[PDB]
Amino acid sequence: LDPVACFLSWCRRVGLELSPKVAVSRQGTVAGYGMVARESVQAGELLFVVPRAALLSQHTCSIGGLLERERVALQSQSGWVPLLLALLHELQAPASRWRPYFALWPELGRLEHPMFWPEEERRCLLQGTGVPEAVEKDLANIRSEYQSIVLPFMEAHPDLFSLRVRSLELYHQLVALVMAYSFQEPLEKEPNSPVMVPAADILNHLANHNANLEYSANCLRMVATQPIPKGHEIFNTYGQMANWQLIHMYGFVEPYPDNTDDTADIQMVTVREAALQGTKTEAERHLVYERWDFLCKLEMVGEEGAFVIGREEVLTEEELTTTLKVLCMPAEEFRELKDQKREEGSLTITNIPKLKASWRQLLQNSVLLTLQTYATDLKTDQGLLSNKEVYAKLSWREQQALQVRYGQKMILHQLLELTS
Ligand SMILES: C[S@@+](CC[C@H](N)C(=O)[O-])C[C@H]1O[C@@H](n2cnc3c(N)ncnc32)[C@H](O)[C@@H]1O
Repeated sequence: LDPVACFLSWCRRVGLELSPKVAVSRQGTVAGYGMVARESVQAGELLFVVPRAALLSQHTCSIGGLLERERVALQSQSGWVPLLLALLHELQAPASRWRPYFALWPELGRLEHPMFWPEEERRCLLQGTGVPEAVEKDLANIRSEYQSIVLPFMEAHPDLFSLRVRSLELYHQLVALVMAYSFQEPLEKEPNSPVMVPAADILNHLANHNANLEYSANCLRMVATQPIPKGHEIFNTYGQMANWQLIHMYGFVEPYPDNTDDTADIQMVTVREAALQGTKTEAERHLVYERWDFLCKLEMVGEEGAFVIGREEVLTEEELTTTLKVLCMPAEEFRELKDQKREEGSLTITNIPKLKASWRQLLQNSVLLTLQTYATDLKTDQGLLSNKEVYAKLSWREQQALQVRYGQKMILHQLLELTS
């Protein structure tokens, strides 16, 4: 209302140009602020432009010099500490150049990320989805960074970081904010740090989106990808995001069947386990491990990775195909490979039942094992979803979690049907 007008004046001040066809709004959006079409917009049409000088990053912030100098000491797994420090500084700086931009940020105490749920609820509602494991990894990293890197830096520079921002609670919130708002510019292999992009981060997300961002030398442009009728919300794409990633990083899910990009994971070692099951002799077991190490050699599998299965097609396509091939090939043929190019081809809803029986059997057994990692079967979740009055009675978190589990189990059951 007031903050929106103030933000738009700031836009004018920093050269951020919005098309007259778009409006920043809180009415009729899927969530909080969003952008709507004042007038019908056509595909290819420029929606807005953001000068690179208006981005908020470790480089444009007022302590960019100090941060760059100390880059080595600020390294971490995420690579997000300098941006986080940039944010913590600007937030406590009396004359921050981005104040009107911050004014549109969500209430930091009300973020919906599962990292903010009680651990029991998280573990209970999201078992098997990959979220609980990702979150505990996040919390571990956050913890080490804070005590060994961030807090000491802030304390080494009292003038640049006031007391009110030396807060673990705040640090957690800002990590979540970066996860859900920041943009990472593609390279061209030292990946670009994430940056905050004003205006662009007003747009909500859909798998079926109608806008996307383009990078240029001097600016970022948000452009329409489909026509957008008058009064309709303008949706960016945050990526090809499965529900488990949306809930983890953004604190929301798309209800079924909306998320055409949804996926399920089969752990790579679970396929190995399935292969071992069918073995009888300890000598058969080791040929399996032999096959496995050859696949690790080829960098097609790894002890900690997962194959990724989409609704219509496998995403980790060559990895899975190459694994199935190598695991099911005659012992003889495998000798000639360990001595003397990877496997091509797609794996889709239509292709999979035409694969060799042995590949299908291996895939089938790995899927059964994956489905066993969840607390309940598909039928239970399908029951909660089919009856809308029962669904409506679940808490918000339970609804979100059910959508993650359901999306994943449906994909896995589809694959179960396809592999007979
Ligand atoms: C880049 S911000 C988008 C602007 C945001 N609506 C706001 O008011 O600040 C990303 C956040 O918006 C929300 N969001 C984006 N798309 C959504 C969707 N399709 N459904 C529900 N929430 C969504 C989530 O809270 C997510 O963390």
